[PDB]
Amino acid sequence: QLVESGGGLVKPGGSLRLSCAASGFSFITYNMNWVRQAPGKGLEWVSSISSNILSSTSYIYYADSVKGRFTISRDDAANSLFLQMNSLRVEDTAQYYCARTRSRSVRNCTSATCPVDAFDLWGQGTMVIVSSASTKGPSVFPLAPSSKSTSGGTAALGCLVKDYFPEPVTVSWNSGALTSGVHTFPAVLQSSGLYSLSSVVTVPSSSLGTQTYICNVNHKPSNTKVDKKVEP
Amino acid sequence: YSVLYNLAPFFTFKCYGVSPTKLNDLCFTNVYADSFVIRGDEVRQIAPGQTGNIADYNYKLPDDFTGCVIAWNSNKLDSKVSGNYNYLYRLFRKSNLKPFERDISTEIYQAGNKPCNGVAGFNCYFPLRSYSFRPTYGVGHQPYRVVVLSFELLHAPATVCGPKKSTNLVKNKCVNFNFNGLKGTGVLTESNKKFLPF
Amino acid sequence: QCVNLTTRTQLPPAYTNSFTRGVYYPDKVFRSSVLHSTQDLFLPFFSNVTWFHVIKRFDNPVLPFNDGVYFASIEKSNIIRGWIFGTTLDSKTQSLLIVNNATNVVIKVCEFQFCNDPFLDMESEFRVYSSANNCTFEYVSQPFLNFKNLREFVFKNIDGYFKIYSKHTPIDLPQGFSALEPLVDLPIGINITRFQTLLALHRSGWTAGAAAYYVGYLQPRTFLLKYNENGTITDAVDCALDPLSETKCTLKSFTVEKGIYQTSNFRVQPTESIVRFPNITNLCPFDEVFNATRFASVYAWNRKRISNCVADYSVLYNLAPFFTFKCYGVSPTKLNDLCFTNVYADSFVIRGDEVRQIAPG
Amino acid sequence: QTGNIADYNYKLPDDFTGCVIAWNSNKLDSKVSGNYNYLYRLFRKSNLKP
Amino acid sequence: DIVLTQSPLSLPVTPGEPASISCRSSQSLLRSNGYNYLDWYLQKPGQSPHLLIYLGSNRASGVPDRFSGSGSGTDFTLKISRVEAEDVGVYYCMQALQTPYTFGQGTNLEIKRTVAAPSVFIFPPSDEQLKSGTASVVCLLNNFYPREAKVQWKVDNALQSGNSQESVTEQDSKDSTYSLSSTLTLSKADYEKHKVYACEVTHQGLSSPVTKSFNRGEC
Ligand SMILES: *[C@@H]1O[C@H](CO)[C@@H](O)[C@H](O)[C@H]1NC(C)=O
Ligand SMILES: *[C@@H]1O[C@H](CO)[C@@H](O)[C@H](O)[C@H]1NC(C)=O
Ligand SMILES: *[C@@H]1O[C@H](CO)[C@@H](O)[C@H](O)[C@H]1NC(C)=O
Ligand SMILES: *[C@@H]1O[C@H](CO)[C@@H](O)[C@H](O)[C@H]1NC(C)=O
Ligand SMILES: *[C@@H]1O[C@H](CO)[C@@H](O)[C@H](O)[C@H]1NC(C)=O
Ligand SMILES: *[C@@H]1O[C@H](CO)[C@@H](O)[C@H](O)[C@H]1NC(C)=O
Ligand SMILES: *[C@@H]1O[C@H](CO)[C@@H](O)[C@H](O)[C@H]1NC(C)=O
Repeated sequence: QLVESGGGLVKPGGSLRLSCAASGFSFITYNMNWVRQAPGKGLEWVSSISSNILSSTSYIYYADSVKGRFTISRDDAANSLFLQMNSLRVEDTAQYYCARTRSRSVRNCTSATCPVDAFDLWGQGTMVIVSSASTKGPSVFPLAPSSKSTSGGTAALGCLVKDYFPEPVTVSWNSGALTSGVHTFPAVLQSSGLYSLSSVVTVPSSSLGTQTYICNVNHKPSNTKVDKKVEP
Repeated sequence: YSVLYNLAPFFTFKCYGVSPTKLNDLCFTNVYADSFVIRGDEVRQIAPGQTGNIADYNYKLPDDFTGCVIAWNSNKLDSKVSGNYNYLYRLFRKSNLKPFERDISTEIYQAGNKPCNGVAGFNCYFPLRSYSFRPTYGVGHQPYRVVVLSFELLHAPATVCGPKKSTNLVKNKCVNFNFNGLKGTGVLTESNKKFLPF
Repeated sequence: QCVNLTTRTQLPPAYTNSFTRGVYYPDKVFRSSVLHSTQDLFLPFFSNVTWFHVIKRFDNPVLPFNDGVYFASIEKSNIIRGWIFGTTLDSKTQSLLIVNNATNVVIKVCEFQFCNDPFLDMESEFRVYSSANNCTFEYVSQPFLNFKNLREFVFKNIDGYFKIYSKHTPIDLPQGFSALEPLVDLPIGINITRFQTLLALHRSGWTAGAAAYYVGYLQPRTFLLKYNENGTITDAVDCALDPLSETKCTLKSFTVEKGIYQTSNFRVQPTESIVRFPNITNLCPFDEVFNATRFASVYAWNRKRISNCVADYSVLYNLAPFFTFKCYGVSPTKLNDLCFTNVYADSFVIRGDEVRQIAPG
Repeated sequence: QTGNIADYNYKLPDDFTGCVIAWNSNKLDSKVSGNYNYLYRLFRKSNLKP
Repeated sequence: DIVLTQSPLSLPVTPGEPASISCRSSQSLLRSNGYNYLDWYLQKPGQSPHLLIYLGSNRASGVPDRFSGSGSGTDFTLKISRVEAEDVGVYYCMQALQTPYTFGQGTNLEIKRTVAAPSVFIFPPSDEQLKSGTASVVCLLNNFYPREAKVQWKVDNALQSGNSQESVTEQDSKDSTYSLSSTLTLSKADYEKHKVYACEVTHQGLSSPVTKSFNRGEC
């Protein structure tokens, strides 16, 4: 696993297609399983599939939910696996890892139960969302610096980025020239499904009235670039 | 074989067996066409009586074969831009492999004293290993396409023969003939023997 | 679709004799008025052939196909229809199907999902298999067909050839000679380790008439066959049956004159081999070269020559914690079998993924 | 030996009572452009005597 | 199914002393031919989970020798020689049966390093933010340790809940101190009807909580 394809704003009544893109690796003669993660504390195994080399049958091992609305299909020609969902009842967030089963042999495995050794090839790159929220241009809010901290000669200022969607936004100070005090907090999720970001930088108060601080906010999905200057 | 001599740029009879230039007049029986790809200089391992790695546990040839192999180099169709790991070969086995058969079995091979329940543990390994094929590799790592042809002769009638059908039967003349690939010289008369259809 | 039968009566199989049955033509060559000896599969004379009878009797056993089998049947009104050949008789393998229809004979082989009791039933009911998924070879053949008819069949699997032999003659097993001429040599080329016969029932439940059949085995033996001017087999001689036929077959004559003849020898065969341990299997240790506090560098690697000792790959972490021990050349399994001389060991330490660089070429 | 050269260009007899000497030269037999001045026969109606 | 309980899920650990984690399987796993059907998984937050110990009490996948797991019967634990800055990641337990596999509850693994003094920052809403109709005020913590904290908002000495969201970064590679930013948003009508706004921070390393209070009327 080096890169993954799939993941987007898909309605629950639509169809979901997930796949793993691979490279030079023993993929054809290895059993494949899918693992997804919840935003809370804990995971759960979702899917697995064996290979046609070891046996003619596919060794279908499913839980109740994936018999309900999941299916799998191998290719046996390239290093990929196709996962298709006909319906989506309740599936908000999932990571859909591409872990590898550390087992080159099968023994004493029936259609009911079969042991699994371990996993060591988890993969990131698939992110599915069903919030049905569109994207729009970000807004940059300037924050006035203050000298209320422990050091009276240092003032903290920052550009507040609000109403931006989706999460990936790049915030830089003085076009990357300033590297001291740079801090960018991650996104947070509101009741409306939007995102909020707070980035601040600490600068001395002696150079506050002379040095000009201009923040650059770039939003790649919305193709918006806003330059904001911070003044007291 | 006349069109097949120029269809592909294969090696011109680097093997011991049937006459190459006389192959038109060979009415062989029951060929077994096996095609596989190997790596490097493993072509010399596919020989009658040769002892090696592939010839020991993958495909063994008996002392008498009445045939040989055909090999050619293909560094384009069997090689991709990314890693091409679609070929696997067995090197671990409990004992020797009997010829003229394939024993496919994905089982854990044990080397220590303790056994394993299908888990590659401390002393338990796996026989199958992949082939590293890249277009930028050297001569010793190029994928070679090798096909084996067996030309054994049986008492059963030959279902394949060369296109040398002409002339007609001549009676009461001591003439030479090559009927069914058997050269002879004698008269062609009749007799009262009753011949069963088989 | 199949129907289970619970009306079968428990009856252990019976055994009868095979005086002069189980002889055929080992080759299709035409030899007249001569005696020839050939090495081929042959049913031994006075063997122990199993008796099966069906009437109410429903005898349909599943016997493994260890070797070639010989089928005999005192058949009246054509109750028997065919046989089943396969390894496990399921969809996971390819199994041969021999079914005689109303008027013709069809030969088919696919991955049939055979049931527990495959049988047929005018005749318009056929319950032998559910369905077949993928197969390639299908064949159509001409119909082969007080008791008045005797049918003998031989099934062989040599070099992937289904050499089926058929012979029908008008009439316990009768004593006599009957030639088994070959009919169809089908190149099946599949694995066969089990077989089972098929039967057809008549509906009046079901009613079965008086019928019986025999099943035999093929054994590797040398048979002396005497031919006539017409080109047919007359009698067969088994050298391993009794010393009289041994003298007949070694002398290439069916009549043995009074006297003493030297034909063979008596001997016994070994059952094992003996190789004891000469001990002294440890001569030099590799602990000083593989288990040391200080190792040489890559630019200045120590050269150590090891000779006049042994090479034991059993105490220097032979099992190993599955490191990058995979390599091209001589496998460790044959390393002790390899009689190499003057082994060289040079040790050095590297960084990261430089293990790939230590490789020929 | 049987080959394209050995069947159509130059055939060796069953008995030779000797062998040949060969060497490689990529300097005097190769130019900057295509050295296409050497040709070999590939088609023939029958075999060529040694 | 099989339930998994992680008794030491929330505990501060310091470098230089061993830490133990335990998991419990509902079904007995004594059916084994010398191979314990249990393994542990380490999930690094942000890039990918990793494998430390596979089935049985052995080592694979290039795990350092400081990790060691053992157990036979109704007892399972993992032993670490010394935790470091590269050991930040949650742990999970798994058994090798019951093909509808279910993971256990996640841990946190807050390593107890030295205590860092938090820096309380407040950001009053701007004039253009009030003109937009939505007022947002942010209470920021800079270089605070440990990562656990209690952040609340008080408006006219009244607790505010259901409208405050906090965000925390990962451990830095320079000072190894976490930072938390809590953003509180309110409507313009709710903002104009109140004057006193403050945020309070409860810290383990602080004897008493600190509260920064600001009023409306100044820049
Ligand atoms: C055949 O075998 C049965 C039991 O296996 C035995 O009772 C019978 O005597 C045998 N007959 C001959 C002729 O060997
Ligand atoms: C003859 O056999 C074929 C099987 O190949 C079958 O389809 C057909 O129905 C049979 N004929 C009759 C009259 O049953
Ligand atoms: C065999 O038949 C099955 C139908 O059950 C089909 O799914 C499969 O693709 C077939 N395989 C081949 C090699 O034709
Ligand atoms: C045929 O089947 C038997 C038993 O199922 C097995 O022992 C044998 O190896 C098989 N032959 C081949 C060539 O696979
Ligand atoms: C052999 O053939 C001749 C001529 O057809 C015939 O008269 C004779 O009866 C045959 N022999 C036998 C044993 O039938
Ligand atoms: C070990 O070697 C000695 C000779 O050095 C020999 O006498 C002894 O029998 C050997 N041990 C065994 C078990 O063979
Ligand atoms: C190396 O030798 C020492 C003592 O000589 C021993 O304790 C240690 O286990 C040995 N290591 C190996 C890998 O053999």
